[PDB]
This record gives sequence, C-alpha cells and structure tokens, in this order.
Amino acid sequence: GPTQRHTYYSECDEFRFIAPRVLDEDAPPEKRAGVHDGHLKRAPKVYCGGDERDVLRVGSGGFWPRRSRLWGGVDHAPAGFNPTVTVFHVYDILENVEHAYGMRAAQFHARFMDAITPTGTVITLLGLTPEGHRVAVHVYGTRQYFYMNKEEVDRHLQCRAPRDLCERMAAALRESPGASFRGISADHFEAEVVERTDVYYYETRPALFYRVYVRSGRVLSYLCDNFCPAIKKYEGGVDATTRFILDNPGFVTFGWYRLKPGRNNTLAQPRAPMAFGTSSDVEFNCTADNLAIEGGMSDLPAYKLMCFDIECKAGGEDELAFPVAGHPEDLVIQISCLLYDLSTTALEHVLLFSLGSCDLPESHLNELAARGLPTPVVLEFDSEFEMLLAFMTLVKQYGPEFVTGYNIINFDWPFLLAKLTDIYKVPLDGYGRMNGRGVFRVWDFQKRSKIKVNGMVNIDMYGIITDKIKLSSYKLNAVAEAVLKDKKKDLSYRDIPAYYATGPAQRGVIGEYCIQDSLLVGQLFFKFLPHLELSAVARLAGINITRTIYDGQQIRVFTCLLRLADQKGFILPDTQGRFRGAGGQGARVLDPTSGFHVNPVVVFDFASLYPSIIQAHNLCFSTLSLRADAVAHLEAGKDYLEIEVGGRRLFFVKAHVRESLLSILLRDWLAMRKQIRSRIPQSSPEEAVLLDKQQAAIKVVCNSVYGFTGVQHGLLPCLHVAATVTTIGREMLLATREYVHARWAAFEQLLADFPEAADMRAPGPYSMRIIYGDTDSIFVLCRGLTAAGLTAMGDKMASHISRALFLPPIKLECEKTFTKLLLIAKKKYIGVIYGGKMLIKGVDLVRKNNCAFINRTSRALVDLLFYDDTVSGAAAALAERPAEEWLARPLPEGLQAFGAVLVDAHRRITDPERDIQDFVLTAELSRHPRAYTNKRLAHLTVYYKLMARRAQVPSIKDRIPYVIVAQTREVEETVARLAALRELDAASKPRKLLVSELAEDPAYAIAHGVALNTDYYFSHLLGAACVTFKALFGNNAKITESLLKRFIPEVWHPPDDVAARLRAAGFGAVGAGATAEETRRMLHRAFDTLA
Amino acid sequence: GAPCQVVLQGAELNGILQAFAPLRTSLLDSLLVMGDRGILIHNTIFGEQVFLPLEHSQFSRYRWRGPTAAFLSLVDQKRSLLSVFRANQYPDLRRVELAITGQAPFRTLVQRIWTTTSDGEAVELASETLMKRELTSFVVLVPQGTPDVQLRLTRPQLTKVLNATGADSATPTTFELGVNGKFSVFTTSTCVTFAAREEGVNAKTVYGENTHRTFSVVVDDCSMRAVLRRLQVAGGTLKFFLTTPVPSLCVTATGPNAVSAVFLLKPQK
DNA sequence: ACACACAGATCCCCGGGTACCGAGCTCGAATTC
DNA sequence: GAATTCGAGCTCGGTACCCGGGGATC
Ligand SMILES: [Mg+2]
Repeated sequence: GPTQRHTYYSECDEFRFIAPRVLDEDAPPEKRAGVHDGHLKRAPKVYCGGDERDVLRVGSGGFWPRRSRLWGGVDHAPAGFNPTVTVFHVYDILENVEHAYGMRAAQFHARFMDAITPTGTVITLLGLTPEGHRVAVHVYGTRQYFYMNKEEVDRHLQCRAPRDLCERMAAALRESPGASFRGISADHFEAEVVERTDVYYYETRPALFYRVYVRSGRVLSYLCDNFCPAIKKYEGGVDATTRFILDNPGFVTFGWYRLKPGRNNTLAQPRAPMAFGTSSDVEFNCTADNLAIEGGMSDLPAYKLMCFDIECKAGGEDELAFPVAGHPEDLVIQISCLLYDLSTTALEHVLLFSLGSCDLPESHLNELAARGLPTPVVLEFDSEFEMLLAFMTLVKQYGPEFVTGYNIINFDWPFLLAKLTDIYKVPLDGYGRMNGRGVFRVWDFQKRSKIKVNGMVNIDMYGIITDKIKLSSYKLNAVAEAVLKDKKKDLSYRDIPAYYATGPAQRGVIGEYCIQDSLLVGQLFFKFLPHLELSAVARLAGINITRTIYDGQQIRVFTCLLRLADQKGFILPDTQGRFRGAGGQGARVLDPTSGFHVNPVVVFDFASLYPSIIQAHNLCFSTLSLRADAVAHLEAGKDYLEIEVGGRRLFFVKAHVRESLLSILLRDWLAMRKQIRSRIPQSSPEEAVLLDKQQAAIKVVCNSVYGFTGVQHGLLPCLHVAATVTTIGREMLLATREYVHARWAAFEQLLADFPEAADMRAPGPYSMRIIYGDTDSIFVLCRGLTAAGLTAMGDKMASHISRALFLPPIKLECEKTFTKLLLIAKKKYIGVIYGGKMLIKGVDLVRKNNCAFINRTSRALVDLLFYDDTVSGAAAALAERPAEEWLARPLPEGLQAFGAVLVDAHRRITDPERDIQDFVLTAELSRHPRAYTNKRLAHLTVYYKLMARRAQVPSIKDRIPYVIVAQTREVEETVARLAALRELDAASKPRKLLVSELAEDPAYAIAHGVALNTDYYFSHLLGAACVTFKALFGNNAKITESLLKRFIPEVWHPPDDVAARLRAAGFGAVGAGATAEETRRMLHRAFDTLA
Repeated sequence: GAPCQVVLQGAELNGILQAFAPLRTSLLDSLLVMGDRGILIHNTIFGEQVFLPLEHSQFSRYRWRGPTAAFLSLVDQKRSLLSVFRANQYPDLRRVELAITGQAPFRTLVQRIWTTTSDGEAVELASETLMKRELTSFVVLVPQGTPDVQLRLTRPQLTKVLNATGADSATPTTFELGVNGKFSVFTTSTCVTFAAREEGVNAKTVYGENTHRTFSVVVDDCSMRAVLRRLQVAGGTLKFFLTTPVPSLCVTATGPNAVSAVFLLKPQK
C-alpha cells in the first residue's frame, strides 16, 4: 500500500521484443538479419553466468546490489532496522507540492497536515546517515510569498488592507481562463502589511508594503505573470527552497544536520514505510525548526555512484551508422555499470548488461582481478528492452546518489530515455529518487543538455572535464590518455558488428570494452571529485546541488542577496517579465598595441575586481538615485558619488548613510574565503582538499555577482549598477593607468617610494606604461626593470595603488610577471611567466581541423619564438617599424631559426617518406550525409569514393580521415567518374582541380599513393602561423603571410613534359641542374641568340 | 648595398619603359635570371616560350659580380619587379635601382623607385620598393647562336604572316621556302608569300641573312597568331633554328629592344 | 487528481560565389593613305 | 582612286573581395 503510486516497473510481464537475429545461431543467413522487432509476454529474464531470473525481481538473491528497502511496496530491509539518526546528512533538497489530501494516508500527526491543508510546498531533504542508511527528511513549514506596494494595490486594485487584497488575488486565480487553479479559498493567501524599503532607487523611501503569503509555486508563477502587469509585484519568483534556507538562519543545502527537540517538544516525525516518498531507508518529516546544522563534521557518509556507459549497434536494415533513438531497428547492445562508493572511492560492483550470451575475455577477468577490482558480473539478455529495463532498475534499485559517465546527459541518458519513453513506453517519472512523479527529464538545449533527475545528482563528466581540463579532443579515450595516461585498448564501432555477430567471446570483447570505458570514467570522477566542489557551492549559495549543476549562475547570487535583503528589511522585484522560458570610450588608450614584449610585463590584475568595486563604492540598487533631489540633503565629495554612466547622472551614496547589499554580501564571503585559506596548513590533507573545495565555491559565487546584475532581462537586473560597475572598472583602470603614468613614470620616484627597486634596475631606459587592459587586468610593461625580484615589488605596487587611490575593499595584485609576451588581440596573447611556463590566452595553438603535422610544426614555431632567446629578441625588434616596412627591410637576423622550421614543415610534406599517416584533417561530418547543401566537400569526396571503392562507412555520426593528394594525373577522370556516379541514376588544363575534388583517402593514399599535396597543407600551416604571428606585424595578415612565405626556398623547374620537347629542341640550360659554371656561359648564349 | 648593382636613370629608364610599353601585362608573372651580361626575363605565353633579354648595356649602370641569381618576378605573387615598368603605372618615374645583397646560394634582391614631384624634387616611395629572394634551384632553358635561316619582317608583313597562318587546331600551319628566293607561309586555306633578298649584312620584299635555305616546316599547336598578337608585336624578324632534331623558330621584335618568342614545330612531314 | 510542465542557444573560421569593380586583351566606324 | 583602327562591347581569367554554413561527443 504505497501512498504515492510508484511509476517505475516493479514488474512488467510484456514488453516490445527487439533483438538482433544475429542472436540465434540456428537462423541461417537469410533469417540472420535485421532486428527481430516484435512482442512477447514473458517477464524479462536476465542470465548471469549460468543463472537466470527476472530482471525485475527482488528475491532472496540478486545479481546486482540493492539499496532500497521498498521496491514495489513490499518491505525488503529486515524486521527491525530503525536507524535512529540524529546527525543525518543532506545531499539534495527537492521541493514539491504535496497536497495534504494527497498525503492523507501518510499517517502523520496533525502538524504537517494542518500546515498545508489544501496545498503547500514540502521541501524533502534527501541524505544519508553515518550508520549508512539512506534517508530523507521533509521540511513542511515553508511558504513562498511576495510583496506589492501598499497604495499601488490598495488604490489600483481598489481593495483595502491586505486580507481584502488576498481575496482579490484568489479571485484572479479562480476567475481565470482554465482549471489549472482549483478551489482557492482566500485563507490560502494569508497576508500582512510590512514596511520593507525598495531595494531599488533609495530615494524610494522605505515604503509601506503588502506581503501576501502564497502556499504553492504554480500559483505563484500565475500570480507573477497573470496578475496586473502595472504593479511590479515584489519577490514572487522565489522558490520554496530558498525561503526554507534563508528564513531559517544557518541552514545549508548540503552538509550535516541535526534534529533538534524544542518549542513544545516537536521532534521530527518518523515515516511509516508504506508512506515513504523516496528510495530512502528511513524517512522523517519535520518542520524547519525541528532541524539544525552542525559544523566540523565534514565527511560524506558512504554515498554511492554509478559510472554507467552504454554501447549500441546501429544496424537498421542496412547502412550501419550512428544509431538513433527513434529507430526501433537501432538499438543498445551492452551497458557497463560501475557502482562505486563515494567516501572511500572504492569501486564496489562491476555490472555489465549484455544483449546475448557474453563471455568476458579470460584476459579481462584476470586483469580485473589483478588490479584488485571486483569480479565483473556480466548479465546476458535477449532483447534491448530487457537490458534497458535492467539497467534502469539498477538505477532505481541501487539508487546511486550520484551518477556519472561520459556524455550521459548528451547521449547515454538521452538515448535510454528516448528508447524508454516512445519505443518501450516507460514512464520515467519514477525512476529517480522519488517513486511517484518526480522529475526525470532531459531538455535537449543541445550541449548544455540539461538532465534533471530528482535525488540523483547527475554529475556528468563530459560537462565536468570540459570545465576542469582544457584540451579540445574530449573523446573519452583521448581524455583518459591525457588526464590518466592509462594505456587503453580502444575499440571502434566497425567491430561492433564484427564482434557482436562473431560470438559470445567477441560479444564479451565488446563487454570488455564497455567495462574499460566505465572504469576510465570512474577514475575520472574520483580524481576530480566533482561532488565536493558542487556541494560546496550548493551549501554556500542556498540552492540544491542539482540546481548549482544545471540552472544558471545567477540563482546563487540571487538567493544569497535575498538573505541579505531579508535581514535588512528589503524587497526584491520580479522583472517585468520572463515572457516565457523554453526547454527543448575610455578604453582606446588601454588596448593591445599588438606587439611583442620581452620586457617583463607585470600583471596587476585586480583581485576579484568587480566585487571589489561593488563593495568599495557601495554599488547596489538601494544606493542608486536618479534625481539629485534624492541627494539634496547629502554633501558631495564625502557623502556621495555622482557617476554618469551613459548620461544618466546616477548618485551612489557612500557607506555611512546606506550600506550596499552587494557590498555586505561580497564582504562576508571574501572574509570567509580569507579565513579558510588561513586554515589550510592546520588540517589533514584530505581536509585541505575539502577546504580547497570550500574556498573554490566561495571564489566562484563571488565572481558571479557582476554577471548577476549586468546580464539583461533576468533575475534582478539593474543595468545601472552593472553600468557603473563596468564604468568604474574602466575609470579605475584609467585611474591606475594615469596614476602609474603620474607617480612612477620616473624611476627615481619609484625608488623613493619602494627602496627595493635599487637593485631592480635594468641597463636600458625605464618606463611603467600600461600596454593592455581588460576587465580586471592591466599589463604594465615595466620597461627597464628586471623580472627576477619583480613580483615581490609588484605586490607592493599593487598594495600602494590599492590604498593610495582606491577604496579599502579594492586590492590590486601583481599575480604574474611575463618575461616575454606577444599581445595578439583584445583577448589573445602568448606570454611566458617568470618561473617559466607558456601561458597562452586564447589563440588555441592546436587546431584539430588542421592535421597533426600542422599543429605540431606551428606549436614548434611558437615555442621557438618564445623559448629560444636570440629569436625572441628579434621578434621584439619586429615591432619597432610599421608592419609594411618589414616588406622591404629584411627581418632581424634572430628570426632565422624561425624560418628554418617552416622550411622543414614544407620539406617534410614533399620528402620521400610520402606520409606519416596522421595528416588526418578530420571531417566532423555534420550530421546527415546526402543532405550537404553545398556538396563538393573534401570529406564528401571521400564519402562517395568509398561508396565506389571498397566502402566501409559508419556514415552518419562519423568523421573521415582524409588526405589531399598532389593532383595525381589520373584523378581528373576519376572526379568525372564521380560526376556521373555522384549522380547515382539522377588537354584543357581542367581548372586547377578543386581541392575538395582532391581529397584522396588515407589508407588508399598510403598503400600506393605518393608525392603528397603541398599547397593545401602548407597553406593551412601558414594560415595558422599568420593567425598567431600577425601580431608581430600589427595584425596585417597579408604582411604576415608574405613574410612567412618568404622563408620557403621555392624551386623552379619547367615541367619535364615540355623540358622533354625543348631538350628535343636542344635548348641550352641555365640553372641548378648542378652545372654551375655553365649557367654563366649559357646565359651569355641566350643573349647572343636573342638580344 | 649589394656588390651587384642595377640602375636606370631617366634616359635609360625611358628606353626600358618603352621596351615594356609596346604593351603588356605579359611578363609580369615572369622569371628573371640575372647575371653577368644582364637580366634575362623569361615567361611562357600560350604554352610557347618568350624571352626578353635586358642587356647590361641597356641599363644605365649594371654590374653583376657573382653567379646567376634567379628571381620569380611576382614578389608575393601580386607585385612584380617589372610592374613598375609599364606605360602609365606611376607616370613620374625618374630612377629605379636593384641591389641583390648576400651570397651565391642566398642572394636577396631589393628594388627601389624614385618619382619626381613639382619643382623637380625626387621622392622615393617606401611602399613601392619590392624585395625578392633568389631561387635556391632554378633550371631554365635557352635558345642557341647564329640561326639556320633568318629574315626581316615589318608590322604589315608580320600582320600578314600571323593572319595567314595560325588557323586554330585541326589546321596544320606550314612555313616553307622556295627556290628563286621565295618565302611562303601557307595553311589549309590561306597562302601568303614574300621574296627575301640580300643587303641585310612592295610589302613582299625583305632583306635578310641566310637567304639561301629552304625548308617545309610545320607548327603543330596554333599559338603564333596569339602569342605574337598578345605581346602586341609591331613586326620584327624571324630566325629559324633547324639543326636540332626538332627545329625551333624565334620571332623577335626588331623595334629597338626585343621580346622574342621561340616556337617548337611539328616534325617535318 | 494531481494538471502533466518549464520556466538562455548562441556566434567564428573555412569554403563557395561572382553582386558587381576593375583590370587586361581581343575587338567593329569612325580615322589616315 | 585605294583600306585601318581603336571603340564598344564581349569574354576572360580571374581575383579578390565578399559573401554562406561551423563547434558540441556518443
Ligand atoms: Mg556515454
């Protein structure tokens, strides 16, 4: 008797049987094709070694672990098992509306019911107990609520002191277009009058307000967009969670808790196991004030993690391909599923779902026993549904609190959910951590594809590694080789058909591959420990962990800023509309001069600039005014600041009349970060890492705030403050620029200010002069100083500025001292920090659309420009002329060994060895071939050359390794053979055959193909070389390429097919046939014959 | 500068700007083989070969000390060391000068310009001086010596010769000499003749050297009409080389300097 | 009976395309013999 | 009492601007 129906398959007797007829081995070849797509009435069976049982079976024994004490409503955990847990953990907060009639039979006492009687919000605190047992705690006492001005609704709505307004609002819900809002009694809308000042426009004087209490979220988004637009009806968007979090001082959305008995002894209330609302081993429901935090208990009590990864066969009826979820012929064949533990990082179970008999290689079983990992459990299956249900019943049975994988939100979960929702028709609204009707969906948009499962924090790793590491290959195997360097055997899905039809050994070879892939992912997760960093942010901001993963960056800052305004008796509007949301200048002296700089470029980046500005200058919404009448009674120069951002002439008062919400917010957080970083050496190493996660969360959430305000048309945008923040940013960058030019533009004034500069003098002349500046960074170019002691003096320069001009919360910071630098663009440059490190800021030196040769020779080129001195100084001298003057003046000699690289990267492509195979130029074969509007692509040329010449094409989501050959002499005719076989039943120097018509395939090119094509390869090489090294020549791509192309010795021989004719005509030679002397006499002989 | 200096002062630069003047953008995508005894600028037009030797006497001061250096004309494939030499490109030219510094495998050319403006002051543009490296290995091929037959021609005569024979491919274009001092150039349809004479030591007497020798030669590809009318050749002289196993015939521009095209023939039937 | 929800996708380099510009070179009615 | 050019207009090869779809891994 579950209260809420469970919408997972506790049992299924029938399914839609889809399985390759490759499965049978008595099915002679005609009956050995396609997928046997159909139907069967038998409970889905999983075979484990010798054994067999229903997939969907609890039983005494199982084939996978189980951590749910109900599964289908019959209790499973043993007779007693009442793990009293005062100190529970909370890893995730769900908020959902629990209509108190809909939780009639939950068998509470009457407190939690009384609270929420027609409808209310219940914030359920999913966590885990040090005893082990997963657990969930329901906090019932939260209301969303919101404010509207006092007269602006009394008069406008013409309805008196708030209960009358309350009824008006319920009338607006019920006297409405549709049945969405049902049976609203006013008393569901208890209101009050309040005084909160307006967060905006401080001369908006503290107003009298109406604060109407609204039980449910859905009623709030209707009262926020379906109630009169001509009052901005303050604070209606607010979640139930953030009201729960803020309103109760000290709480967190992640971290240990305590059940406190008080206030007439209302302890948290234990849940009857037939009233559980989740997959938890014990549950309780407890008003917000039956609850309490503790600190100093930082440890995650044995949470689990499923590192699953799927492999699918894409056979359709022909054209083995990428699968596609909408095709019942395209189907998953195996699923690896690696159930780790989170506290001890101990891989605990290795499951492997397999369609068919599957024999893991005896090497693999030995390998997994040798690295001490448990014995993989290969489950045989008969149908794709059997597998997908078995996997999904693991995700519910095990209930991995954390789920990881590579691309699981991009491909794996989208595939499995798409198979399970339209082909097999499975409700996924119960397979998360709430049994009935949670959220298990996946918003498509594209790769920021959002997956929301409730109580399963789907930490994908593609989305985590894409942030953490900054390679750009991002295929799992390359990623593991790059972070983990583990020496994996890689498989292709051109052996998925070969290995899946060969037999159980080879299907196990596929199984081995999927287990290796998921072990790689598990190793990734437990190296990066994403859950700790997200959990830090989730308990810092006020939001649940899932929310920090998926939704925005502004909800963090918004919820904390909401705590501030709640203490400071403020209101906060609901922007005049998110009219719907869908799922599925001062700077020109301060910009790049685009040059090379060997002089040590101190970098004075301001330290969290925009928060320091926001907190220095008291910028907020509540410090702003717009008429100087609003600062009529406050002196200028002490009590305020008149800043004119676009002309608006805004007036941010200083602190001693009104404190800035944003200043106090950033101030408190920057103090916590300082304290924690002052706590690192006196902790144990695992706890130095834990505090590192904590301080990282503070840093991220504090740099967010400028984006919070500035970003237009979101949650509390105030473009005036962002405009000032950026405006003051530019004006302190300029104030720094002017001050630096002013005091310290004469070395002796520097040395009179900082005595340690005596020894820091360099031979040449002296200057501190900004050369670049952007956002929080100015790059002073301390010409005439040494690098060595510099950052020690930069830090004192930063201090001296930060206190001499700027207000106290501002700090400059000499982070770096680039001993060499190359200012490419407004955001591009390649420096070399003092201690020696090649910092490259966003010119992506490796281009995967260029081949391996090109990236390796171009990056060799850059590291020649930098690491080689006596080259780098010549690339320095390159910026003491106008770029064009370097066309007529030879380059400075130090660059010689620069050209000696390009002349190699040319020679290397025309040398005898005629490949080193990877010249790939991969295709990124945009999705669907035969619909490439432009046609005539290189990769399409090979696509149809394969479709004539020994094709093997996993066509649809796959790239082609493709080489360009040097207009081999027959290939014109072969492209015309294309120009009839492209058409697929539908002498005169033939125009310099288009490059994409010379795209011959690598394998065929190697086997016989010779004398590879310089012009396209070397030209793209120079395109990258010019893209980087144009900054030497003022971004003059023309001049850059003209100079770089002047490095290549170019040869001139006549074509021998007319040298032959001339040699039959007896022409004399003048040249470099290595008759040297001859050249002079034969040239005299030209003039004797011709004049 | 370089050890090896070229300079054209206005007298000699007018004499060369006129050599490039009879009119072209042909020999802009060229090759210059420079050495002692001057610059040879070679190009291929419509397949066939064209030469323009620029003697060292034809410059004002020339000196090449060192082996030959071969420069592709088009510096970065857009400008040309001779794109200045056109008729009316910059009509203020007073002087141009070339210095090729460095050593025998790595000699690098710089070309400099000098215009005049009012009051006759001379201004070097620093944006129309070009610089081109040598070629590491070139191999250029050249004609030979005192020809096997030779005759003089004039703009009306040469017009008559080109228009007569030159009929497009599928038409074999046959030059021929007869006894009694006769020249004929005939094709499948048209047949124009000229008497060649001595005293070369109404429109059909020429005065030549090697006035005795006959031949019946045929050209195979049809370019004489079109190479010669692309260089805007205002007549000239024809010079036949028959010793080599395929004859080649070298039509020059008699008018003062030369752009000479040499032509390779069908094997005499 | 829940109403079910759902509450940001852009924009950069490489490769075709000849709108037209402009630059050459062969060209068809006024020139000079 | 006998024929020619450079003029418009065509093509001509460009040619170089200048104008049209990219990435995102499984
Ligand atoms: Mg995956």
